[PDB]
Amino acid sequence: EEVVIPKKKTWDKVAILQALASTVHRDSTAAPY
Amino acid sequence: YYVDWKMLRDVKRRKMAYEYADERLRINSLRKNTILPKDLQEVADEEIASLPRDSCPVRIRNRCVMTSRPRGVKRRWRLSRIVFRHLADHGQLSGVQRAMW
Amino acid sequence: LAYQVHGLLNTGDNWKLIGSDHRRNFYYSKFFNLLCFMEQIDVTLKWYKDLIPSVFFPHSQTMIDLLQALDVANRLDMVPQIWKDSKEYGHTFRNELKEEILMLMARDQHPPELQVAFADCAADIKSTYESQPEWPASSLNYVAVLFLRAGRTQEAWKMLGLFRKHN
Amino acid sequence: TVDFIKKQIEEFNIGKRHLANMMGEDPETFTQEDIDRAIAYLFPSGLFEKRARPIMKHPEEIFPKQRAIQWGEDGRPFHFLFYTGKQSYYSLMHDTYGKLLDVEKHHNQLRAKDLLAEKTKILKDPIGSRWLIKEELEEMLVEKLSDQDYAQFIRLLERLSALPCGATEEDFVNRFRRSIPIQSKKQLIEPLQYDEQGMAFSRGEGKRKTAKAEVVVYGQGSGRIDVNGVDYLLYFPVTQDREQLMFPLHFLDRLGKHDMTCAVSGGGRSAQAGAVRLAMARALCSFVTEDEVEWMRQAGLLTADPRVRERKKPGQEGARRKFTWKKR
Amino acid sequence: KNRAARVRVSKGDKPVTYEEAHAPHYIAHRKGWLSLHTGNLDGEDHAAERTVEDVFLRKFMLGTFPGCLADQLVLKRRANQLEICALVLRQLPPHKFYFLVGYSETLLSHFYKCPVHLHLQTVPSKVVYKYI
Amino acid sequence: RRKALPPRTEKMAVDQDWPSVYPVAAPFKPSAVPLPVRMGYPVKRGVPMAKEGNLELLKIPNFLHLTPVAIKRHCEALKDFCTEWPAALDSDEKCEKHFPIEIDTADYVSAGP
Amino acid sequence: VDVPKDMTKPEITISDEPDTLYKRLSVLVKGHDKAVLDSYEYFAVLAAKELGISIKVHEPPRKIERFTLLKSVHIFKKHRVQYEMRTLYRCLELEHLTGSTADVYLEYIQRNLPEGVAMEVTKTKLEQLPEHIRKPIW
Ligand SMILES: [Mg+2]
Ligand SMILES: [Mg+2]
Ligand SMILES: [Mg+2]
Repeated sequence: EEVVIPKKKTWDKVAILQALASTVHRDSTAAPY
Repeated sequence: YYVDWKMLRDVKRRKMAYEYADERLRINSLRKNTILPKDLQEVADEEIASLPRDSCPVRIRNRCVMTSRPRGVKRRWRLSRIVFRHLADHGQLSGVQRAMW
Repeated sequence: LAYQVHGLLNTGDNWKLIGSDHRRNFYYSKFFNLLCFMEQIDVTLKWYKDLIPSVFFPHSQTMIDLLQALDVANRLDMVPQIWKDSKEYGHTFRNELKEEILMLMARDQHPPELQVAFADCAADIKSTYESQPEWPASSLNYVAVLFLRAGRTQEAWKMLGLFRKHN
Repeated sequence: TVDFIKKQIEEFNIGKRHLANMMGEDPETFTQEDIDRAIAYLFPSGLFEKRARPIMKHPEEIFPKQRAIQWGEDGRPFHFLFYTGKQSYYSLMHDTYGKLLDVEKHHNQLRAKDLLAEKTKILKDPIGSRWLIKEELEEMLVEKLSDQDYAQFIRLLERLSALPCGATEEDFVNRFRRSIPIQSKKQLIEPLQYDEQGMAFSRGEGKRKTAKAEVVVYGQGSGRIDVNGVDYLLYFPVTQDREQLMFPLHFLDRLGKHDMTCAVSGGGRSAQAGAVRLAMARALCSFVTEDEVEWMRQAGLLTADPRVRERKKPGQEGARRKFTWKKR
Repeated sequence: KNRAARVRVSKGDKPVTYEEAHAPHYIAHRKGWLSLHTGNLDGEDHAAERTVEDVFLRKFMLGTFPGCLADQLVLKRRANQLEICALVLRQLPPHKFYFLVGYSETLLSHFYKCPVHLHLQTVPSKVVYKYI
Repeated sequence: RRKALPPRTEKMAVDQDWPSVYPVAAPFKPSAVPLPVRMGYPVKRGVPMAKEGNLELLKIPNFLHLTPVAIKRHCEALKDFCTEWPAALDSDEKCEKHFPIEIDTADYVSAGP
Repeated sequence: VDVPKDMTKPEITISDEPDTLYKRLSVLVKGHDKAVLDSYEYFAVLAAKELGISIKVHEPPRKIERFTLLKSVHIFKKHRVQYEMRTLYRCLELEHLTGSTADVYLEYIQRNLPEGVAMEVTKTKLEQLPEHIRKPIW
């Protein structure tokens, strides 16, 4: 009864990369990538 | 071009020995066993000695990959000591350095 | 409604929403055309450094707009900067929009602090067209007047001298 | 090269602002220490030479001191000693000799007035005072020097300080004073420890020759020693090794008064005997007086034994022993 | 004398890079490695492959960018992708530079079956550490 | 025709957020980095070499994309994917009383094709 | 000034399944130079403190492999060159983790692994008991 388990979050392959790409906006002084 | 004719002959040896590996393994299973009768292992002996001479692994030579040198080879880089030292002394081998202690 | 169109672009995918580079520079030409005259200098000078060098580079249309934006709000501080950028991006357009660039130097009144800016900006200009470039008398009105508010006669003399040597 | 330094300081301040920004710190409270941590994190160069590692520092520390312009725009040198080719050093000597002449004059006037009012300040020895090295003097004058130059100067300072000392003269020769740092070889006594209602137990750790020894001694017990859970007579069958364990106790006459437990690993039997000897000696320093600690140090009980196996070398046999050398 | 990877002292006019100014006993002390990969670490495999790759890369890059190559190549290998970092003299118009950037990246991506990154740092003339 | 453009460090704002400039793992271009940094062994009179044209700074793995501000932001964007750990399991005793079995599994990462 | 509006679109689903528990997770980074493993340990510890993963870090003893080659092309056997390979270790020991947190942290960390370092992950995962063993007897 004291035993508690959460569930698993299944995300797409590229998901974490896109979640990191969110914290970076576009650079002003930079030329095109 | 493989740097030498010797290197060529060894490439052919590694191809042939890769091809007949299964045959040799299966026959030498019979040959290396005490359990089977001798009458079987004699015929199996003629069978494995029938196989092309250049397919057996003891005729393969580890040679320097770049320079073809038949000995003085460091197995991990597959390199002659000379070529190895050349590369290492220019800083081109990561983590390799002169030893002071 | 342009703030609104820009809020629309940036939303779903900003990159997938414009097909070609020509039709891309149309966007910023017209958009910054609006931004320059319709907004306070605080906004224009701000969006300037973000859009111009980074994304897509100034045409003649976005070149004239800065010129007319600094004449109305009376900004004599940002002339050397915009000139130095327009030199980088705008080499071919130079001869035609130059006459427009320099005309904003007459409209002002020039304190003792701004002398050296005029001196440099005009000297690089005229040292560029005397080493090659039909050169307007307006530019001499400017070097001579700006050098009168500077207190420098000797160079304005050699410049009037260099125009009367231009036949 | 002045415009260079001005520029380098500008870009150092700007860059320090930038670094303060990316590292997420207050640009005002940023120190050289923090700069060092910052670049150590951003550009992590493992290299054994520390001068070959990435550095952002104030341009004055990075760049060497420059000799200033020696003349005006008319060509006339500023200093009158210029043509000597050493102006700084010979200026120094000129003023030192000027002050020695001053001391002689003043002190002679005080000889005629029946007054010796001065004292000898020449002994600073308890402060650990020494002269500058030649390097320090060389750095102070921003000029290269010679051994005979430095020796000349120092000798003249000895001439100055051997006379009656004025105030300005004392302050003068004290630029050229340095103080040698703390000299005491006195050990650091392990604070005695009281554990679980048990009283007076001390710890020590010896290391000798691949062998490590951890020794806990109780002053409340009778004489016995337990090494790795067994009796010392069992663990060290050789008499020599038991004598080695006996050395410090017999030295302090504590032979029956203490009860010890030890953990010793690696090396051979004698290496272990030695490691335990050292550990035991360092453990008995909490129970004894501050004088007998010096006595144990002077008997060589408290020093680790640096003597260690040398590496074999290629082309030789034994790291010393060489292959047989043929003449012909 | 030790001749290994040494630039001998000339009459004193000879321009020398920081790289060439340091003999083999100075690797890991002053100068670092021109290649970075896992294969030479204690428990790791396929050092041989990474080595042959390395060699071919140096030879290839030297032949593909004739005369404009300033210093020896820097090869960084991270999680199946190799970033080639190069110091390059300004010789060719940026047109040719980009042409060869793309051509090379593609060609070696298809040759070695992994993503290939190419980073060009342009320098006016060979950076001089010593003599000269 | 020879073209020399002044570096990014000129147009760089003092307070400009750093992780915007170095989002990903980068070679360290000296033009794009504002901080003067001198690495390399010095010469007897001279200093360590400048950051421009320096090959030794190119050899160095740079943590510039990982600057602590960027880690704060990244990890605050990753707070969404992580699921919580059950309370009562906090001690190993209850771990054993509930789950008796441990399965050890090794995963290796090495650079190469 | 110019701010892209509505820039975020994360995709996460919740399956009904009982996500795998990890009693302990050991991450062993092997490297050549020390400083890189230091800045990487700092980065990893910070990234673990931001996700509240509660980790310890220790340093496993370094391994130096030495070997000897001939200095000369042809013949002097009295003369040799000795070469080193130094492998240094960092061990990041994380405790009481779930499966999702494990995959996020390991993804983030593995993306940012420096070129010259390698990494070994030992996960000890918790399973209650198998079905056929629970309390049947044959
Ligand atoms: Mg041949
Ligand atoms: Mg053989
Ligand atoms: Mg011997």
